[PDB]
Amino acid sequence: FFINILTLLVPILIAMAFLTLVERKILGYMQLRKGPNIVGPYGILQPFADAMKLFMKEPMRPLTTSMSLFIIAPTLSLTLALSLWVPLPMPHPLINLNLGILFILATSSLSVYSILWSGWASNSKYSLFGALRAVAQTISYEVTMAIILLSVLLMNGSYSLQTLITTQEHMWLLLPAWPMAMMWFISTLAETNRAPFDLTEGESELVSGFNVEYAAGPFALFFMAEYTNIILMNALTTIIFLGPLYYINLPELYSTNFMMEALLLSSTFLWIRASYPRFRYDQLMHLLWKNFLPLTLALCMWHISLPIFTAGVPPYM
Amino acid sequence: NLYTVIFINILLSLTLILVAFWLPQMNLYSEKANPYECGFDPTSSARLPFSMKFFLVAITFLLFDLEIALLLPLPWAIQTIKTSTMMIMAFILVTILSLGLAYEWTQKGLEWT
Amino acid sequence: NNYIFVLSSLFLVGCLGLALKPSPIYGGLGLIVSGFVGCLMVLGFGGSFLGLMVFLIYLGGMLVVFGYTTAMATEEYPETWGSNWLILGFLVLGVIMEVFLICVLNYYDEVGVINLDGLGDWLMYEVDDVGVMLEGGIGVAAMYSCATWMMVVAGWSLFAGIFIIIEITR
Amino acid sequence: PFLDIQKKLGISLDRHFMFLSAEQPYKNAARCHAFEKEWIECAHGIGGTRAKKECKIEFDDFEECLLRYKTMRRMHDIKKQREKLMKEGKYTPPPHHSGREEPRP
Amino acid sequence: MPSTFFNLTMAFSLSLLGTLMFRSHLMSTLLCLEGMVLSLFIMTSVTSLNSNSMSSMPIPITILVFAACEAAVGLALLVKVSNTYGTDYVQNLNLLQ
Amino acid sequence: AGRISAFLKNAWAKEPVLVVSFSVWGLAIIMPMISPYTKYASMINKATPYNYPVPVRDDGNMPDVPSHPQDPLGPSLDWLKNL
Amino acid sequence: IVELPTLEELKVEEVKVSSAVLKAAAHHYGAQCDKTNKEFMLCRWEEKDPRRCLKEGKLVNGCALNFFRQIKSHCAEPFTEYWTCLDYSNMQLFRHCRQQQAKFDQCVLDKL
Amino acid sequence: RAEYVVTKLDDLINWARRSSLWPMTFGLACCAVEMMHMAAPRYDMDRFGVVFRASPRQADVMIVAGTLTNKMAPALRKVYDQMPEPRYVVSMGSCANGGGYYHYSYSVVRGCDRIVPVDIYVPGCPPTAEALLYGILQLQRKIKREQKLKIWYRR
Amino acid sequence: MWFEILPGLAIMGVCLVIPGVSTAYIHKFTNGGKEKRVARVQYQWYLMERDRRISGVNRYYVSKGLENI
Ligand code: SF4
Repeated sequence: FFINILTLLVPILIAMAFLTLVERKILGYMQLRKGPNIVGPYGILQPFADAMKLFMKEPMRPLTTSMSLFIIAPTLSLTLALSLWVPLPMPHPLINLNLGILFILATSSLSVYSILWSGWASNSKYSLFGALRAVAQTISYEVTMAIILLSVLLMNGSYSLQTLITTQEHMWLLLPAWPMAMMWFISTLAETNRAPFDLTEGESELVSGFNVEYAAGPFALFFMAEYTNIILMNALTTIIFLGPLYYINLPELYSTNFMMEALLLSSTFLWIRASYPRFRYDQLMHLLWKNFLPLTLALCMWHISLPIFTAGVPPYM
Repeated sequence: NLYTVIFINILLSLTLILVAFWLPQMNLYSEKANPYECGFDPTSSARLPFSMKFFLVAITFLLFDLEIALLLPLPWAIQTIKTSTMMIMAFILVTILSLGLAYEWTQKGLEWT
Repeated sequence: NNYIFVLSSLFLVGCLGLALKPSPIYGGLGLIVSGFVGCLMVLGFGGSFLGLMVFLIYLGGMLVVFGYTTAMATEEYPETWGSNWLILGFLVLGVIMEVFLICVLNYYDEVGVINLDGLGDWLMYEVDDVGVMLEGGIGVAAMYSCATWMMVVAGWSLFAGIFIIIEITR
Repeated sequence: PFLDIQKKLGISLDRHFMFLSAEQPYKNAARCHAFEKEWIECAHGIGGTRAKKECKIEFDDFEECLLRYKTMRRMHDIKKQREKLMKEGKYTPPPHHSGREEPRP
Repeated sequence: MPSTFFNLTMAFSLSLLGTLMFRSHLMSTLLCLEGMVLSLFIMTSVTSLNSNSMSSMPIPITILVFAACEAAVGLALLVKVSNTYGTDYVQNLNLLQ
Repeated sequence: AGRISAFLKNAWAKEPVLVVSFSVWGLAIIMPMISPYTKYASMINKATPYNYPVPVRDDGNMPDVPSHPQDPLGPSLDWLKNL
Repeated sequence: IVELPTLEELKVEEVKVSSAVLKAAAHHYGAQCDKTNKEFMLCRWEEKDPRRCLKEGKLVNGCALNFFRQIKSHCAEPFTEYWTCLDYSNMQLFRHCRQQQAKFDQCVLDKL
Repeated sequence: RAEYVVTKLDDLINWARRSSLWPMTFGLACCAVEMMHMAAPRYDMDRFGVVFRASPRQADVMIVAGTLTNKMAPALRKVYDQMPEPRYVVSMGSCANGGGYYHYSYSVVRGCDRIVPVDIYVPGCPPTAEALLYGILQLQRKIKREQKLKIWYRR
Repeated sequence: MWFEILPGLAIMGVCLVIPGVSTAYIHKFTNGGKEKRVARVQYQWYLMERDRRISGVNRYYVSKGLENI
C-alpha cells in the first residue's frame, strides 16, 4: 500500500511540475514566445531547477507575522492539495471513499483556509486585502459549485466516485449537462484561482495577495499546492463530465484516453488563462450570484424533476 | 488507511518545510523582517479595523450554505417511496431560495456600500 | 483502536482553547481544529455523511465568521493562546485538570468508563451485518418524505433569515 | 400539546419521530425497538404516576438495554478478573479466544 | 461510549464557562456559541449512531441550520454594532444603564 | 397584448439568464404534470427489492399470495422487465 | 441464566462456498430451495428466537449443500467459468459476464 | 575524493539558480519599456526561464531600471532588503549605472551602487533586450562560477 | 512549431498515465489476479468478512469454490 502511496505521490509531483512547464510553454506559444527552451532538452529540467532554487533559498521569519500559523498554513496547503487525489477514481482508486464528493468539496474549501490563514497571519495590508478577497471569492463560488455537484449527482445517485465511471460508461455527462458543464468549468476556475477568475494571488492589482511576505520555501510549497489543485480539478472535470469509455478487460486503454483528455482539459485551462482578461472581486461575486445562481437553481429544479419526467431514478451503487 | 495517507502527507510537507528552513543559509535583520507594503513602512498597523463592505451578501452566503447542506441528502431522497411529497418539498424550498435571492436582487444589496 | 477517545480528548483540548477565548481569529483556527476532529469522529463512528456535511457547512460558515473576525472584531496587539500568561497558565491548568480528571476517573467509578486495556470495546453497539442501509445518509434523506415538517420549518427559517438579515443590515 | 392542533386535525407532522420506536426509512429497526414497543404498550394510557410504578420493570430493562450499564459493569469485572488471572498465571487462554483457529462462517 | 459522552459533556461545560464569561470581545463569545453548535451536533450524531435511531437524523441538520442561522444573525448583529460604534468591545456596551 | 411580448423580447435581448431560469423553472414545475412517467417512479421505488419482504403464515385462506416464487400470482414486473 | 445452546448442537455441515460463487448461484438457490429457506425466515421473524430456529438451520444448510451437490455432480464447468468471471469484477456486477450466463443457464436447462 | 563531490554539489546547487532565476516586475523609467521588451518575444526572458514575479519575497534578482531619485532611494533599499538572501542586482541603463543623465541633478542618487550592491552593470540608455539578455547570461555564468559549498568545505 | 510543446506534454502524459495503471496493477497484485471489492454498504463488508472466514488463512482474495464442496 505504501508502494502505491509513493508511486502515486511522486509522479503527481512530476506531473504538476511538468504542468508548470507546459504552463510556461503553452502561454509562450499563445503569446508567440517559445517557452523555457534553454534548460533541459526541451524544458524538462526547468521546474526541477525551480524547486531546487526555491527550496535552497531561505524563507523569512518576520516580526509582524504570527509564526505558528506562518509555519502551519503551508504544510496544510500541500497536505490538502495532495490529499484530494486519494478519492480520485482512475480505473480503481487508491482509496475508495463511500462519499468522496463531499470530501473534495470540504477539503477544497480547506485549501482556501490555508490561503486565508496565509492572508491574515502574513500580516500585511496587501495580505489582508488578499484574505478578504479570498473570502469574497468563496462567497461567489461555493454555493454555486455545490449546487452543480448536487444537481449532477441527481443523475448518479450516490456521492461515490466509482459510481461516476459506471454511470459514464455509456456516454459522457457533457451531452446531457452542458449548462452544468460550462458553469462548472467557470466555477472551478473560481475555485483554483486561474487568470480570468484569479484574484487573491493578484499580480496586477496588488502585489502577491496570500504570499506577499511568504518567501521561497513556503511560497514554493503554496505554488506546489496551487498547481496540484490545477491538475487536480482538471482531472476532476475530466472524470466527472467528459469521462471516457470504460472497459473492464482493458483499464489501461481507458487510462490513456483519460490522460489524453486530461491534457486536453489542462491545455484548455491554460488556454483560458491566456485568452481572457481578469475579473474583479465585485463583478465576480455579482455574476456568480446573478447570472449563475438563478440558472443553477433552475438546473437544480430541472434535475430534481428529471427522475420524475423521464423516470430515471438512479441506483444506489 | 486514510489516516495514514493524511499523516504521510503531514510528514512529506513537514519534511519539505524542514528542508526549506534548515538547509539554506540565512541572516535576518529588522529591515529584512520588515513587512512589505510597496517599498515603504506601513502607515498604520496591518491589523487595523477593516470596514467590511460585503456584509449582508456574506450572511446570505452563510445561509445559502445552510440551504445546500439541507439539499445534500436529496440524491438519496430521490430513492424514496413518497416521491410526490418529496418533489413538492424540493420544489417549494428551491422556490423559497429563488424568492429570497430575488428579494435580495431587487433590494440591490449585492452592490457594496 | 482508541481512536474516538483520543479524538474526543483532542476535542476537549480544542474546545478548552476556544473556551479560554483568544483573539477570535485564533479562535476560528481552534474551532476548525475541533471541526476536523469532529468530522473525523463521525467518519470513524459510521456517519459517512454527517461528518463531511458538518465539515462543508462549518467550513463555509466559519470562513466568513473568520472574515468578520479579521474585519470587524480585530485588535492592534491580539491575544493568542501563548500571548497572555494568565491564558497560558489556564491552558496548562486545564491540561493537568483533564489528565487529573481521567486519572481519578479510571479509579473512582469502578465501571467501564476508562480502562487501560478495556476502552474502545464498547463503541459500536449494533450495526446490522446483513442489512443494506446502515449509514446515516438515508435517514436524513427521509426528511423529504416522512418528516416533511422539518424541511418546511428549515426552509422557513432560511427564508425568514434572509428577510431578517436584510432588515438588520439595512 | 398545549394547543392540540395535530390531534385536532388528525395529521401527524412531528409525531412520527417522537420516540425511538417510530417508523424508520426502509424498515430498518433501531436498537431496543422491542423494549421501547413493550414499554409503550405497557404504559398504554395507564398514566404517568401509575406507569412509573407499573411498567418500572420494562423501563428498567429498556434503560439497561439502551445504556448497558450493568452489562458494561459485568464485562468490566470479567476483564478485571482476566487481567488478575493473567497476572496470576492460572488462566491458560483458549485458542478460540486467542484467534488461532479455523473459523466457522 | 460513556467516556466519549462524558468528555463531550465536559466540552459543553467548558464552552459554558467560555460563553458565560467575557474577556475582550463579543466575537469570541460568539465563537464559543458556535462551539456549542458543533458540540451539540457531535453529541446528537453520536447519540443517533449508538442508539441506531436513524429516523431522528432530520434533527441534527435542524440543529445546524437553526443554530448557525441565529449565529449568522449575531455575526451581522456585531456588524451593525461595529457600524454604529466604530469599536467592538464588551465595555463599550454600558450606555443602557 | 404587445407590451408583455416587447418586455419579454427586451429581457431576452438584454438579460436572458433570468428568462431562461424562469422558463426552465416553469418547465420543471409543469413537466411532471404533463409527462406520463411520473407514476412510474413510485412503481420503481415500490417494486425495487430493498429489504426482505418476509413470508406470511397461511391457513389455506388467501390464493393471491403464492407459494412458488415463479408463480404467475402476485405483483409481476412485465412493465419493468420488458419496459 | 440466559440459555445458550451447546457447541455440539452447532456441529452442522457448514457451507464452505465463497462470496462470488454464492452470488453466481444466487438466483437458482432462490428458484429451487424455497420451502425450507422461507420456513427459516418465517421462524426468525415470528419467533425472534435463534435458539429455536437451529433445527431449520440444519435444513437450509442441507438444502444448500444438496443444491451445490447437484451443481457439482452435473454442471461444474460453466459454473466455474461464470463464478470466476463474476469474481473478476469489482462489486460482483452481473453486467460484465452475461455471455457466460447464457452458457450456464443452457447447461443447467440441458442437464439439471 | 570529497572535493569532487563538493564541487559537483556546488554545480548542482548553482545550476538551479543560474537557470530558474526569478526577476522583478519593476518600473521607474524609459528603461521600464526595455524590461517589457525583454519580456517581449524577440529577445525573450522566458526562453531562459526568467519570470517577472511582482513580490520581493519571491523575487531572486532585481533589475533596477533607469533613474533612482532621492525619493525612490528608500523605496529601492526597502525592496532589496526584503529580497531573500540570494539577491542579485542588475542595473539596466546608464541612470542606474552612474546616473547617465541627471548626474549633476539635485534629486538623482548617482547610480545604484550608492545604495545596493549591483552584481552586473549593463550600459546604454537602451540596453537592448538582447543586451541585458546577455546581461542575464553574464550574471548566469557569474553565479555559475561562484563557489559557495567549496569555500564551505575549505574554511 | 506545434511539435515543440509535445515532448514535455508527452512525458507529462507518461508520468500521469503511470499512477492509475500502477494502482490497478498493484490492486491486482494485492488481491492475486482479482480486484479489490468495494464496501459501499454493510452487506458487501459482511460478504468480504465471510469471504475471509471461508478462506481461513486471514485472506479475502483466495476463495473456496466447488473444490471444497
Ligand atoms: S538610462 Fe537613458 S533610457 Fe534609461 S532612464 Fe536614463 S535617460 Fe532614459
